[PDB]
Amino acid sequence: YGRPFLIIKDQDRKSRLMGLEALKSHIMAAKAVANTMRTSLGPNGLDKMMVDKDGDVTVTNDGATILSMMDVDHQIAKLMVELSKSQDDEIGDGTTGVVVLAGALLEEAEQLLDRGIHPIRIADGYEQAARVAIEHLDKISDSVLVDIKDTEPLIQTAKTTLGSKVVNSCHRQMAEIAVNAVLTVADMERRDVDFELIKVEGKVGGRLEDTKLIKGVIVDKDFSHPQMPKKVEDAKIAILTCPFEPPKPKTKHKLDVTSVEDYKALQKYEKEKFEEMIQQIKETGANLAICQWGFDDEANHLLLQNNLPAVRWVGGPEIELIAIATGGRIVPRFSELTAEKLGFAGLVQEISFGTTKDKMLVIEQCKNSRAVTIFIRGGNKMIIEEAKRSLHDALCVIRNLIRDNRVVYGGGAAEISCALAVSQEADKCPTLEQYAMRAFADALEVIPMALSENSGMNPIQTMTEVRARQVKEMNPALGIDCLHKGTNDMKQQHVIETLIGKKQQISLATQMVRMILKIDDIRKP
Amino acid sequence: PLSVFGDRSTGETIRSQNVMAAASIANIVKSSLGPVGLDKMLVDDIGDVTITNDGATILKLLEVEHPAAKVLCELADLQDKEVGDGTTSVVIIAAELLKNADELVKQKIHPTSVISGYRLACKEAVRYINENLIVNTDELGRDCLINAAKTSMSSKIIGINGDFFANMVVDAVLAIKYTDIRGQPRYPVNSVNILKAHGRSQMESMLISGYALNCVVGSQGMPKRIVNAKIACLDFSLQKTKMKLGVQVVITDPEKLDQIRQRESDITKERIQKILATGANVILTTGGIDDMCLKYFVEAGAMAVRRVLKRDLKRIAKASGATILSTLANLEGEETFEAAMLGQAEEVVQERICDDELILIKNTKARTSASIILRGANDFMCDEMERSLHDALCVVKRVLESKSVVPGGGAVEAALSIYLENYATSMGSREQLAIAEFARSLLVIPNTLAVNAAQDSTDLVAKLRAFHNEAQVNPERKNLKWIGLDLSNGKPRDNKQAGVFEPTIVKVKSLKFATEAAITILRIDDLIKLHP
Amino acid sequence: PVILLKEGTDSSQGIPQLVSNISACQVIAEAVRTTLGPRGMDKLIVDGRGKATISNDGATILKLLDVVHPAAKTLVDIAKSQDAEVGDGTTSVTLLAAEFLKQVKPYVEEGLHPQIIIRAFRTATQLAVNKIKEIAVTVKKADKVEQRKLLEKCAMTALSSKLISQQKAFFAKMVVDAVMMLDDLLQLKMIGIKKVQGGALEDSQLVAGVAFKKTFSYAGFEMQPKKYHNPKIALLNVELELKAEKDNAEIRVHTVEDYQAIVDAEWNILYDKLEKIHHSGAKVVLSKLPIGDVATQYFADRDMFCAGRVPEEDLKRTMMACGGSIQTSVNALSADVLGRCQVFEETQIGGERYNFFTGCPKAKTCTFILRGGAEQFMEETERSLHDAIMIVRRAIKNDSVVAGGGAIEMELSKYLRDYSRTIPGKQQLLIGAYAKALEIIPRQLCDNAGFDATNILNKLRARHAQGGTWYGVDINNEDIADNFEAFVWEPAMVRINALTAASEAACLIVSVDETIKNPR
Ligand SMILES: Nc1ncnc2c1ncn2[C@@H]1O[C@H](COP(=O)(O)OP(=O)(O)O)[C@@H](O)[C@H]1O
Ligand SMILES: Nc1ncnc2c1ncn2[C@@H]1O[C@H](COP(=O)(O)OP(=O)(O)O)[C@@H](O)[C@H]1O
Ligand SMILES: Nc1ncnc2c1ncn2[C@@H]1O[C@H](COP(=O)(O)OP(=O)(O)O)[C@@H](O)[C@H]1O
Ligand SMILES: [Mg+2]
Ligand SMILES: [Mg+2]
Ligand SMILES: [Mg+2]
Repeated sequence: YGRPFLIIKDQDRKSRLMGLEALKSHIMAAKAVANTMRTSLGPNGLDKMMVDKDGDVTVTNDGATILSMMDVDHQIAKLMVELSKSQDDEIGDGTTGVVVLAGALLEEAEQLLDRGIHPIRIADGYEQAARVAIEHLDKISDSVLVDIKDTEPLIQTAKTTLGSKVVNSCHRQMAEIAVNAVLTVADMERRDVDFELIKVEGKVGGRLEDTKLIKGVIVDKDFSHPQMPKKVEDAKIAILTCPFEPPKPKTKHKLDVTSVEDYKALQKYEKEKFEEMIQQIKETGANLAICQWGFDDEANHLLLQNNLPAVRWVGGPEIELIAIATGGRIVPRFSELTAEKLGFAGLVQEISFGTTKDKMLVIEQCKNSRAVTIFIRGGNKMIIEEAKRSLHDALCVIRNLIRDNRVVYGGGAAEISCALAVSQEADKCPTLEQYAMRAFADALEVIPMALSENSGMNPIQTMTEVRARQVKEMNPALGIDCLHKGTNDMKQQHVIETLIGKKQQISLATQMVRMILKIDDIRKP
Repeated sequence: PLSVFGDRSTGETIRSQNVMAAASIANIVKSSLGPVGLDKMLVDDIGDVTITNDGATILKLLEVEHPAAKVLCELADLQDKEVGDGTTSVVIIAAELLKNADELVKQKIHPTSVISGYRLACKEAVRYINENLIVNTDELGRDCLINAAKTSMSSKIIGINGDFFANMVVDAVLAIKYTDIRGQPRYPVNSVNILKAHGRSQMESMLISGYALNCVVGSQGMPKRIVNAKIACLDFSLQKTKMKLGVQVVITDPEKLDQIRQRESDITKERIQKILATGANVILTTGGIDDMCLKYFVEAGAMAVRRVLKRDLKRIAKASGATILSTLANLEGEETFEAAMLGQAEEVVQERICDDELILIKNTKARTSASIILRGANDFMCDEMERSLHDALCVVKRVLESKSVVPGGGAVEAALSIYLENYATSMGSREQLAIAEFARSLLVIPNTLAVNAAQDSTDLVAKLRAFHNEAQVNPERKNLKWIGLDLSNGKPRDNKQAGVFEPTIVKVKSLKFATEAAITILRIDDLIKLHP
Repeated sequence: PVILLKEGTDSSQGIPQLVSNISACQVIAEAVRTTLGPRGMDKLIVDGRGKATISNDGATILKLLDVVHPAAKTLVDIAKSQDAEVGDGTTSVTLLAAEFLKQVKPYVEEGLHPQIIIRAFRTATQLAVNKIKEIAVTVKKADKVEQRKLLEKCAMTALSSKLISQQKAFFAKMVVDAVMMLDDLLQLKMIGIKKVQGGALEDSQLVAGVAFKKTFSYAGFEMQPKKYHNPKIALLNVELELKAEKDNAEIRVHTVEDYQAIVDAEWNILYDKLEKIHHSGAKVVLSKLPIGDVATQYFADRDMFCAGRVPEEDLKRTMMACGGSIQTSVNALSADVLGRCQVFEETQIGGERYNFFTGCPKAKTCTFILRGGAEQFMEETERSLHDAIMIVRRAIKNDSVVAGGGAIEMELSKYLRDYSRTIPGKQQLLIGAYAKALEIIPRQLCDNAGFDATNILNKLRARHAQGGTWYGVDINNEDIADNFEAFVWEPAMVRINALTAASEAACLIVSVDETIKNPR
């Protein structure tokens, strides 16, 4: 006698899915995600047009931002988006490949679930195959020289990593700009870089060829007076934080005026303080002062009469950027200024644009600077965003190269070699674990097949030909010719990829597959 | 995936639901098992009250919407239609077997081995039942039928007054025995008239030696007491003659319309005169009789009963040796009536029993009939008494047809459980646990009997098991197997000399039906319900 | 006529109420039934806000179930009690209670007194506790290497059914070194668990000091060197910014002379405070209150580091690692109130700036860096780390491990059966059912592993009756072996506590025959 009671507060409005149905649904969702994020892989892949909620159009090629801007609702899709975000935050390049690898690994595991294999054994075999591939990939790792003199391998790697986005017309120019920015902000004594010193500014107008770097700091302001000189040759930067106002404490103060003498003294001091501060600023012999706040009315006229240009409304990171580039020190008041707290300039000329009233001030020609700015030019906002994303990806790639100081042979040879090594190692493992290694090796070959499908050639035929050519000779560098050059050797085509990045991608994909193969229940309201 | 447009269940969800439904069905009818349990009450939506506790009626009037419970309902209905007694015990046994097999299924055991073990245990129990048999004709005989009828009427409303009811049932069965090929003693039931009339109590419900009719006399001028009368069975309407649809009347001569209208009424008069030419007194008609035809029977001093049922007329013609004549035609072309096919009753007295009257017919000269007029309080008591009488008649018929009796109670089930436990040591395969579960499922009848009696159940069960184990081994104590179960005090007694008597055809059939139901239900693990 | 109780009160009898309670307990236990051995799988709970919760521990699953049943809350209570006590067997006690309830359900339906059942449960629990305390067999005098090996084996056994089971040989030494450096009070609040996105699971490290996330910065954060050889950490708690002295102050300045005097005196006080802070010989300035832009630029001109908005727990951990003290006033900055370290770096991990402090030999705390997933994986790793830390802390204070798997349950069942085979009466059936209910642990393990449970249970029973005591189940060889020789140990405080909790839950559930619910 069991009447239908009530246990959960929302039992009548909740679904339950146990058994292998939840795992099958998760595998299907992962396969659908991998198929959706499949065409955006390789040099022949097209871009994706994203539509925002308010109505903004964003066309990009990076898989990380595409997956992030998709506000879905499934748990597997959210897990894949989080995995792609973590991969982009750790490495920076190859965000659309880890998801494809995870989908290919989860697709091949569906046959073992229907045949009669426990998911724990599948996860153990996948982890063993991933460890074997990681241990084998470090044997074919060639170390290249990286320094300030020879920059050919870095330029080649930056050009190879930037052959799929819309910013491919310059190629050599963007790679040179990136390697120059890296050599400027390198810090070889600690083997790390800082992205807070490299500022990227984008504006409408111009073309992609006019994206020349500027060895200095650029601001988006102008002079406070139109009758001031725009360009100067010999100027001394003087960055200050106190405004051009009379002193006033932040506490509660009240001034009392009794007779006419007090009012006269106050009226005299009102201009005496300004005259004293002007004389103190002029005594240091500076030629270009920089204040944090704005100016009033008498201070600007005094600075114009004394022939001393100044910049208004510049109290952000531009102060520290200029202090790092030129070499000056920030001062708190006006007394401590006549010492060695000034910055040497070289060319401070206010540039112009088209018919609009947009005036920007730039500072170039400096000494041993440790911060450079890149001025992006284009014809559309999406073009500027894509150029900024490509520059960030190139910077991350060069940072990984600096941190690793060694590369391998990418393209379509490393995955095939890893699959061959896994298949060879699986022949000496007779303990039911040979089925997972074969699936792991077959899932790793999804990159050359996708590349050949996106190029326009036969995938399986080219894969078999490359495998035969690699097993016949002793050159593990023959990949898939996506540019139709007639040579399948990736060494002559200067195809350089990262090793630690690929290792981290493989490890993250294996961990995600193991985590997915463990969940089999779902309870949603 | 899988576009079905309907709710489905795969796994342990449908099995648990079926187990819960079977448990609820068993617990619903678990308050009227044995002579200790009381009755039930079923009320509809208009105010009609129905008091019953037979088992099949409770499952029929309950509005069951689940298939797992509908299977048990139709099984109980088939069991009640077959034998007539033991409708709740079979359902309880089937529910206990299902609950015991669910635990084995949930223990990572294939249902095929469990089904095979259950079939083997059922076959062993059937083969062991024929060993413990007592011939009713080898002992006293007359004292066994009374005990069986008292046991069958021990869990009804007439539990105390069962001494006279048993004798009445025995007399009715002895008087209703028919004669056929004279090879096997056949005792057909559903042949007595069970009339329900309020008024007197239960001790004033005597047995009438003859057939009773639930009809009154036609006209008030007809007598109501004719001694040594003749019963005439007719099967045609005794009204005015009317032509068929394909036969019309076209009046072309006014000198013949009056003659035709006079003949249309004189034909019936001539037919009545030819029928009553042999000196008939009791005339039974199934159809309606016109008011003009009753005057002849009134003036002739005879009785004419109309609206008589076909079964009652057939039983009257069979008891009195008459022949129901559907027409007056013979082997020639003239309607003649003979006196060789007429009844011969003793005395027909129309006695008034509580406002309404009824015609009573005593025994004749061909065969002997019987009728039991039960008198209750209101309407539910009469229905309960009729149901108890029918159950007692069915039990007596089954006992007389089986020619054997088995002491019922908590003895046969315990003996079968002990025999199955002693037999599980020989089966060294995977069917060892199935026999144990089958033996443990049979011990649910004494548990329920002790629970309904509000007494100690575990101690009594242990004592019965110890007694059965002591009676099985050692041939010097083979007379301890007839202990039974006495719920009046809570101690074993003698259930063979003067205790509980039950036939052997009820236990075997119920056990086989419960096993078949458990087998046909345990093979279900996928439910698909389409949307209307 | 007026009714007794308010309109909307529900009541029932005893037998149907107990049957409903048993059914609810079975339904609740069936949810956390597949989560037990290493072959078990976790669940995924989604609340109303759309946030997923993936955890293998049964405590979080029972907490996220949101059960409003008045009788099903007994399992959650004992689960929380076990998680707060030893923090390990959260589902074992629930499974044992469900098995006891399912075993006593037929005895209750047959018509038995609940007081006798409660007395039998208490007697069986006392006998099991006595047997466990008798067959404990602990070491009397062992070396430090033996204790370290025992702790490592206990950590590996506790981290065998979690998600980090493939890397159980790496976290064991880490948790051992973390527990060994916790003095004697064993403070759990001094262990910082940081979760940084990026990296792999094997890239986790354990520093011997303190490490926190970089807070807010001004325009003077890039003009200072973030590396020092042997610096000095000065713990402060005063605000270093240009602000008023007191909120309830009023200055009645006369003419311009007093105004200029006050303006100069404010900067003089600021410079005097800065000089008094710098003259302490420190290089790293840490304070809970945010630091202004003036002090950030003043400290950058003398090769000094500063950081504001330091949390209280991070500051306490840094003080416990170094050896300084919280100095609110700057008028007493000596040498015994400053920190000391051997190395100080500032690297970038996962795109986020983090500060590292290590090298001090007198460190009494540490910091964990968990890498892997993004949120759910990191939470699972943190839960597994906390469970391993609790297991090691319990094994340190108990120093008495036993065989895992299912040997202790089989031994307890055999002892209970041997004790019941002597006493007659109705006390034999209850103890027999209690002993048979303890055999569900190996059956559940075999069902979760996908092996034959009947044959394994029969072989284990035969081996226990023919004895050859610490014999459990085996998942690799798909047979039976010695759990004590396979380095499978577990603390004895987990079985006794779970047994007592299950006995208390059974005594509280059985002794209930009425349920009254008030409206609203
Ligand atoms: N010129 C080329 N020759 C060979 N392989 C290439 C070439 N350009 C791109 N690829 C391959 O295409 C894949 C995708 O590269 P791309 O879309 O540019 O960036 P990401 O690797 O981040 O998707 C890379 O793994 C690379 O091996
Ligand atoms: N006088 C009696 N003494 C002992 N047991 C009895 C007695 N009458 C009936 N029983 C037992 O009670 C059980 C239930 O019988 P009953 O309630 O009449 O309906 P059914 O036979 O349809 O279950 C039977 O199995 C019988 O053994
Ligand atoms: N390596 C192992 N060998 C044998 N038994 C194990 C092993 N790891 C775990 N177990 C068993 O699995 C059971 C579950 O333990 P665990 O998952 O750590 O906590 P909980 O008991 O709360 O589920 C334990 O009772 C233990 O005996
Ligand atoms: Mg790329
Ligand atoms: Mg009966
Ligand atoms: Mg645990």
